[PDB]
Amino acid sequence: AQKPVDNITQIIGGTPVVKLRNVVDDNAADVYVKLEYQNPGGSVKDRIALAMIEKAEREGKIKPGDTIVEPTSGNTGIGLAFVCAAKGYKAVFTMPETMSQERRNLLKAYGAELVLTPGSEAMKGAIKKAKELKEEHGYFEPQQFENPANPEVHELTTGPELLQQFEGKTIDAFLAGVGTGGTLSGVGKVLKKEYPNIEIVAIEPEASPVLSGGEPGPHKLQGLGAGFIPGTLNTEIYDSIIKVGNDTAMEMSRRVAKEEGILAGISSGAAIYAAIQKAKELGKGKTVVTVLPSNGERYLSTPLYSF
Amino acid sequence: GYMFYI
Repeated sequence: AQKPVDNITQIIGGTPVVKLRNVVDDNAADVYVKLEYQNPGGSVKDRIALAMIEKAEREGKIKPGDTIVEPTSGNTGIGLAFVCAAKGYKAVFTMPETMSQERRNLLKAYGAELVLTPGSEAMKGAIKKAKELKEEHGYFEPQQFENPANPEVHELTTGPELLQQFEGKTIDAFLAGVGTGGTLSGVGKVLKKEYPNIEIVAIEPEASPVLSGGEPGPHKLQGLGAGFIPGTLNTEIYDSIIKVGNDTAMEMSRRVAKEEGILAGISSGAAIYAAIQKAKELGKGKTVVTVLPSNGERYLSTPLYSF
Repeated sequence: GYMFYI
């Protein structure tokens, strides 16, 4: 147990890894999953929320009491709301008015202010409004898809944690779903330096396969599929791409909750499905690692766990 | 109209 800390943000990181036992068999490589939902705010985005705020503070771009703005309907909004409450900043989020009352409660519980944009305009409307508010009011905009502090934090924290966790082993493949691409890029850089023969694999939705050269399209893999190539994604880091369908990912998440006791979001199901595909190709005795970005409890009102 | 949750 960690010694007492003065601020909840000091427990971000240091997340555990579990070996899968039942959804993959002994004829395939071993598959390990890093539980990023064990971060105190509930997802991998705790890491980047903290890093972007702390970098802007260290650079004098913001100081406690300042207001930040970000367009987000996902875990980055929760992460920034959480970190802003913990560090004494004011958070404003733009998002389409389709957001549920429970999610509004969650962000407002941390004291965030919401600016709702037209539902039919989806993310484009929220992004435009955030830029307008930044220019009108001077709010700081973290810019999760361009801010180098995002992949950098994974290079400094997530990746070196994996090196410590896998001392005495070599990792043969690391796979991660791409939202901003910061996890894949920062972890991938660290792991490729330590294990130069590793394969790095990007995961994206089959229904929106932009990294594969396809066009954006509607998809249900929460956390993935931004519809463009983020600046925070190093497109040279990955050796291959695995596309995952909406139904395949949901079926995997359900199996993993029931058969491993690991209750994770649909993007975690996509990651595990892809890791199992890779494990079958590499065979017994090899080591495959992936990241589970968020917990299934955050998605009980989606089809994911509706039986 | 494109939506993502990031």
